[PDB]
Amino acid sequence: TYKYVNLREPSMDMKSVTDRAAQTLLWTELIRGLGMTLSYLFREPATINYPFEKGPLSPRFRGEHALRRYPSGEERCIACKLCEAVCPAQAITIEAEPRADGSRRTTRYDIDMTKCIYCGFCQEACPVDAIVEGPNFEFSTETHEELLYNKEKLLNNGDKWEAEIAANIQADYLYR
Amino acid sequence: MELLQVLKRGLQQVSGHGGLRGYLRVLFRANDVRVGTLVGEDKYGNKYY
Amino acid sequence: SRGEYVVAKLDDLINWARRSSLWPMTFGLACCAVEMMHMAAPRYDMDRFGVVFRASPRQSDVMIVAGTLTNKMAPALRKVYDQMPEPRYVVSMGSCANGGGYYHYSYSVVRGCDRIVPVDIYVPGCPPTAEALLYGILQLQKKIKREKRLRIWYRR
Amino acid sequence: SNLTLNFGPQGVLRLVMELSGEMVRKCDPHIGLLHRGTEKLIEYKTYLQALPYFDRLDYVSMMCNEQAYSLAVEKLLNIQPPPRAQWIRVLFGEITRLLNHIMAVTTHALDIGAMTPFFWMFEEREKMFEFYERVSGARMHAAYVRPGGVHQDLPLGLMDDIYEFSKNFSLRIDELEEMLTNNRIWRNRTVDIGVVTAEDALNYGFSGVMLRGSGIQWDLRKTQPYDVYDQVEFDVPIGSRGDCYDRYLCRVEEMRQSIRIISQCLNKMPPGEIKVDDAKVSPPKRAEMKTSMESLIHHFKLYTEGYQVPPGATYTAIEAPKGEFGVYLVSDGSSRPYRCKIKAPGFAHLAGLDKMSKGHMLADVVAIIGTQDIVFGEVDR
Amino acid sequence: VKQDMPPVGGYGPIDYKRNLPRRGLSGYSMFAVGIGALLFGYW
Amino acid sequence: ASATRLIQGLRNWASGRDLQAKLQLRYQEISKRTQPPPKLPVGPSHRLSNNYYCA
Amino acid sequence: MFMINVLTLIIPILLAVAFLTLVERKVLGYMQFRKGPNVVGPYGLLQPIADAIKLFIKEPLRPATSSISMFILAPILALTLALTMWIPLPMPYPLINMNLGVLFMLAMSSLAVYSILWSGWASNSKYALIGALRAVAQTISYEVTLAIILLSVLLMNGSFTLSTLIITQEQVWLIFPAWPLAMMWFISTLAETNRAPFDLTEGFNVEYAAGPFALFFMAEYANIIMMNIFTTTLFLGAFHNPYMPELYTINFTIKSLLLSITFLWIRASYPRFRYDQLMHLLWKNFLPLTLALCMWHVSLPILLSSIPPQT
Ligand SMILES: CCCCCCCCCCCCCCCCCC(=O)OC[C@H](COP(=O)([O-])OCC[N+](C)(C)C)OC(=O)CCCCCCCCCCCCCCCCC
Ligand SMILES: CCCCCCCCCCCCCCCCCC(=O)OC[C@H](COP(=O)(O)OCCN)OC(=O)CCCCCCCCCCCCCCCCC
Ligand SMILES: CCCCCCCCCCCCCCCCCC(=O)OC[C@H](COP(=O)(O)OCCN)OC(=O)CCCCCCCCCCCCCCCCC
Ligand SMILES: CCCCCCCCCCCCCCCCCC(=O)OC[C@H](COP(=O)(O)OCCN)OC(=O)CCCCCCCCCCCCCCCCC
Ligand code: SF4
Ligand code: SF4
Ligand code: SF4
Repeated sequence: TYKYVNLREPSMDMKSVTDRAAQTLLWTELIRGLGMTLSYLFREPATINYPFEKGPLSPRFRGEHALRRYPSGEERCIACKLCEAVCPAQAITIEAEPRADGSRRTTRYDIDMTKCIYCGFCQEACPVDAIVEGPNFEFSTETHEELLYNKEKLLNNGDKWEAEIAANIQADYLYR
Repeated sequence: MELLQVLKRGLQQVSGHGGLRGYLRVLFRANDVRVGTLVGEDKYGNKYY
Repeated sequence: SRGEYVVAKLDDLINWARRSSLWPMTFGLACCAVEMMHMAAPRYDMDRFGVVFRASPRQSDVMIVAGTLTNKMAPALRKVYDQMPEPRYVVSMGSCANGGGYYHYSYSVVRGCDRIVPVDIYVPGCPPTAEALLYGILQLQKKIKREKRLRIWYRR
Repeated sequence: SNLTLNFGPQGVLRLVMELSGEMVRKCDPHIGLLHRGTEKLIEYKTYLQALPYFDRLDYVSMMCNEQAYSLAVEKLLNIQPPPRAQWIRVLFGEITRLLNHIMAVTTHALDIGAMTPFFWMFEEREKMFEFYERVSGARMHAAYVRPGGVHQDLPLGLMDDIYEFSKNFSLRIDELEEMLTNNRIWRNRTVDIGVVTAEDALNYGFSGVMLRGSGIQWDLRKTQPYDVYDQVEFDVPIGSRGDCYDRYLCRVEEMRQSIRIISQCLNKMPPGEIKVDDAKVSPPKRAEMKTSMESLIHHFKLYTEGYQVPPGATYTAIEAPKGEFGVYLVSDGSSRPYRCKIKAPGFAHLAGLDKMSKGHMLADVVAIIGTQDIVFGEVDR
Repeated sequence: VKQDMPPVGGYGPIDYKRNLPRRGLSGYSMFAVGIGALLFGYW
Repeated sequence: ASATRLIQGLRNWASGRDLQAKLQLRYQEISKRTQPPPKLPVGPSHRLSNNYYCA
Repeated sequence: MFMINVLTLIIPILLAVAFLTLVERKVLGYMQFRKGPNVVGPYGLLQPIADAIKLFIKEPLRPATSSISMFILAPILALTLALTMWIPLPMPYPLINMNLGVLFMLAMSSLAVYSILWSGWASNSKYALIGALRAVAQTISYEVTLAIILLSVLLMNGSFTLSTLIITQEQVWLIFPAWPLAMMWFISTLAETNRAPFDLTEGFNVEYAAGPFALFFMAEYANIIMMNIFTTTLFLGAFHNPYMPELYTINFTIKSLLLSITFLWIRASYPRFRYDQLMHLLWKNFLPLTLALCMWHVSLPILLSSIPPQT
């Protein structure tokens, strides 16, 4: 159940001693290393042509946050505050009140994307699939406060990315 | 000899982008000149191969 | 005018040479260093963009802060930033460099590296993917592309 | 007089060297440059909320530290994962072991000067990060291994790709081993370097390869076994001289034996659920959260309060690729930990750095900091 | 149930051992080739 | 997999190994990115009788 | 007219040094399973130009120097010695055809350590001075085996004439009677130029600005290309038809490029020697074999009646 690495004794006949001296004087394993590097010279490299080629992803990928709507335009979020209760970074801040038709909705839904650890506990705690961590990873900003999303930015992320978010949830919800 | 087929594939990559003009266009915009099956095109002009 | 055209072409030339030859000094603070190393790995391959792998700080063009900036190392970050020659740029990478992240309420964490050094590009993630870091580096190159040093110099 | 150098932070490490010319008389590693106060932040967060901190300790061994914390919480909860979750945990723990040993060997070669197998083996490491992203959605910090099992079942066609990876990965180990093992320059940088006796290795709190390079026959997957390591068949590599070269060979052979374990885990994956079927610990399915009243109450209370862990203290140690990774978890009966001490092997290894670099030279210090696979996230917490 | 499972015949056998192929000539033959190249050059 | 047999033979000679049998670049032998939908099993506690939580 | 010949020597030296950086980044790309630069120019051909313009408009590093004189004269000496090693090189005909071109190149390569020593003392850093003294000691160490191997080969040449070294190899490459000398010469020229696996300076001029550091860099690559051309002439010397010199020019060009690619292919393969290990490599491995082969190559043209001609 165990094996000894590096517990070989070299032979001491004239054959193997001359083999080790030929390896010393003729640099044979160094030529072996040159041969391996020369072998990789004549391979196709693994390099994709970004931005024109993209690395392969899965439908479970956890990128930029978005707030989804029902297929009637009504937003799914009903202010239950499970997502800021489970948020390990406390990146989510929610404030709510009943709006003009009596619906339980949020007035504040903020996600500090610089606090966020992108672990997706908010999408798996959400009982109505409102907050999702969608596919977008190319949302780098030139300013720190541009990574402090309010509810309007997250609803625009949902309206921007719903055509892809709904297909990823369709491909993945049976594992959940 | 199979170097000849390599040269023929390079020349028909030159032929496949619409000639030398489209070849240099994709060479300087993409840094890659290989041809592919046109899968689609969106409402902006992005072409997908 | 003629001189406006000359300084516009000279700005285009020097902006081309400064964005197509970016040399990064990467702070390997925390887990974001692993994904920087994947951005240097053969798949994403920073070197084909002119972005060399592990240049020295006294000749680098961009400081990539990749990982948590603690209180014990914030003067070392500012000192290495001060040793960089101009034009120097700073890319913030991942949540702890951006705003403190998962250690935002910690006693021993600087809450964002922009309390220490001026930051040009904020790359978000935990960690951001190597493709996302490369997106941030290309957005830095586009920011260098629209600089107007000689045009404003001719207009001052 | 004698020389005193400060190899500063220009992970990261400050080193205060007392040299006597070329020799090294004293090596003082000043650390704390990535001390973030993790195990104080754990005290104000629930057990599920404290789980993603363990991803970021040994940030090249993510699912291993997830597994150690999950085993600590499941030990205090007196519940056990289902068998399929156990085989998935051992499978991704050995994939994590391949990740960590590629990082270890290729950066240990990069710092010495062999910069090429770095690029050769990070493509394989890129493919294993695609396996992590397919199983959990993030490439490094998955938050996948949870107390009760894992978070989500394997997507269909993942095991065929783990097969296609494992079939070809031994040739990658062979060409790494072609570049470095018989290489005379690599042997001249690692043979006489940092010889650790077995008694001082037991005394200094060393663990893993740092013991097994010195001939101590100790592996926690054999002696104190966890999830299904008593059901897989593998060998434990043992060194002979306690140096950097034997520890290199032990890590290459642990990549070999991890490939063996991954083949056995692909051939022996059982059917069944992946969480514990106690819905007071692991959350119910989303289809039954949205239909059952008990399951909605349990979803609400687990994702807001969390499960209450019974009061007690445990030290749960697993065999992470850097060695014995331990969690001393103290629970006061609430849904948040009272205390979580995180034992990591690199802390005791970097404590023994000063003995290991006595009588050596300055360019041997980088070889000794390489043979102890030191990730400063796990050292400084 | 439809679950991620290995196929019924299992997976194929997976290499996990060292294969350093032991190529090259013998040491006697390598010294013979080198000394013969010396003799050709000297002549 | 696109290399001609001269370059392929030079590559297999320089490495000394049969590299086309074990290529580190992935091709059509991988799983499909679109999968048929699963049906995950229930656990042992999904029962309607003899399933008291106190046991 | 002669000034045109001097400029057509020394300007394509600087152009070939500019594109050796591109060839190095591409070859170490494809040998490390990746690509080299291919975005900046078409196939990356504008990478040296973009690199040079980036280095030449960078802010000066503004050093506090122990000397002004040595801090300015070290790049000037480095570039001057890097350009004057090319003038006796037969390619098939040299710019300055001289009787003692081999000894000339050995002398002007021995003078190149003053750039390292002056640039190390002209920095206020003590670590830069230690690294510069270690680099100087390495270089003067391997100059010994350069001189003795060079002497043993010129025992088969007949004189110190570099153009006679093409006549010497008309029937056979001189790598055949002198392949241990050739392999120790190759590793010794690898250890002259601080090239990997002997590059301890990358594992001495950290106070120079980006411009003068590029000047040291381009003097170093002029030395690399020059020593590969000199090794090509001295061990793998090509056929020379006097009526068509382009045959020998194309032939030694292809061999010199393959030998420079062999430098790039060695730096992508090996870890660095520790300092005392390559001191052990010189003084205890290369030097005894070099002395024994020097005795052999003295006594061998006498015992075979193959003493080469004096003229
Ligand atoms: C010019 C064109 C190219 C020329 C060839 C060069 C290209 C090949 C380069 C390969 C990569 C090299 C990278 C750097 C390697 C540096 C390390 C190294 O090799 O160290 C040298 C190593 C050092 O030894 P070592 O470190 O490997 O071994 C241990 C050494 N001790 C015991 C001291 C600890 O070997 C040598 O020094 C040998 C030098 C060449 C010897 C040539 C001998 C020829 C045969 C003579 C006859 C022998 C038989 C007996 C007598 C018979 C009489 C009839
Ligand atoms: C009075 C009128 C004249 C005034 C003086 C000017 C004289 C001429 C000076 C040179 C040319 C100046 C213009 C420079 C380019 C301006 C346009 C530009 O920047 O185009 C960008 C384009 C690349 O586009 P990019 O955004 O990189 O797209 C990436 C694709 N994925 O870029 C390209 O496609 C390539 C850009 C190449 C730039 C020119 C070549 C470099 C300069 C050569 C001469 C100077 C250096 C000489 C050698 C130095 C030492 C080695
Ligand atoms: C011994 C020989 C040594 C040779 C050394 C050099 C080798 C490489 C030579 C270059 C190879 C080809 C380079 C082509 C570069 C790309 C040119 C180009 O198209 O640039 C586009 C850019 C912007 O154009 P724009 O107006 O935006 O057009 C968009 C259209 N919708 O427009 C521009 O950038 C403006 C045009 C700039 C052209 C610069 C070309 C490169 C100059 C390099 C300097 C050296 C030249 C050779 C000298 C020695 C030989 C004579
Ligand atoms: C710190 C200051 C600045 C440093 C940078 C600049 C200086 C260092 C770099 C340049 C070094 C210059 C070396 C000058 C002499 C080189 C040796 C030499 O001339 O050998 C060639 C040749 C002998 O061969 P032969 O064939 O016999 O002559 C033709 C007869 N058929 O001999 C001849 O053909 C003789 C030709 C006439 C004599 C030439 C003398 C040149 C001027 C004197 C040296 C100038 C430099 C002084 C400083 C040196 C470095 C400190
Ligand atoms: S992904 Fe995690 S850290 Fe980010 S908002 Fe959601 S729960 Fe919070
Ligand atoms: S996003 Fe979901 S979890 Fe958060 S408050 Fe809204 S409904 Fe609740
Ligand atoms: S933002 Fe997160 S993953 Fe990134 S370095 Fe910080 S702790 Fe690690």
